Amino acid sequence: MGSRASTLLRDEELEEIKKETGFSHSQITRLYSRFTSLDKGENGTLSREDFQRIPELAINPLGDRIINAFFPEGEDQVNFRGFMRTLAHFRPIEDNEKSKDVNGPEPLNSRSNKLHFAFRLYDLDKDEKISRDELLQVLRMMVGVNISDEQLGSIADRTIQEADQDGDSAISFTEFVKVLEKVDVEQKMSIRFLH
Amino acid sequence: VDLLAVKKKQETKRSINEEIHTQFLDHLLTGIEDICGHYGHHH
Ligand SMILES: [Ca+2]
Ligand SMILES: [Ca+2]
Repeated sequence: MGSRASTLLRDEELEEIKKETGFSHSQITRLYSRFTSLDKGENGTLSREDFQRIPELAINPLGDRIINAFFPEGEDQVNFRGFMRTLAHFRPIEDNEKSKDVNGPEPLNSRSNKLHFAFRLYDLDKDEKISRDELLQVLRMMVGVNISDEQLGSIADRTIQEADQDGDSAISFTEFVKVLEKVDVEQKMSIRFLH
Repeated sequence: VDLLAVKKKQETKRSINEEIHTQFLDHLLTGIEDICGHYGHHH
């Protein structure tokens, strides 16, 4: 019955997602069985009502990230295909790492993929870029923690108005790409917490 | 002190994309990984 529950990412939940983007052993295959099992008992795809079964989405301030991380606003179920494409999209760069000949360069977590990823997360309306209603919903939930109301309203309007590089009063791929030329965030998209 | 100031193009002013992308990439990365799973009560 009821209990303290209180989940936690122990070396088991970490090692699992870690090998998902770190490797591809069975440690994750099993993790997909329980996760995908949340399908009320389907065991094939996952819908919004299933992700909430985890204490992360039900406690996330935006979660528009997890929601669009498994599938955009058009499908009602994410198959095992994206299950591993999303949780693994955090693989550390190892092909374009200055080298030009590894041994297994697969398309995943690449530059163009980095934008496509952070994009799906902020791409709630699918306008092809982060609109102001989307960017603001997050930007505000990320600074509202200590920003007044009229202060946030003016910090959000100037934020999307000053970064507006495509001039679409929206962003996702352009000033983001221009920003990577200053910071290799592509490798940052990797969980480790080791050193 | 030694040196001077207002010399060649110094550092650029803060950027909205940097501050927001830094906290967003950090919150969104650890925010979607905290999911993992391994807790299906199967009740
Ligand atoms: Ca959008
Ligand atoms: Ca723009």
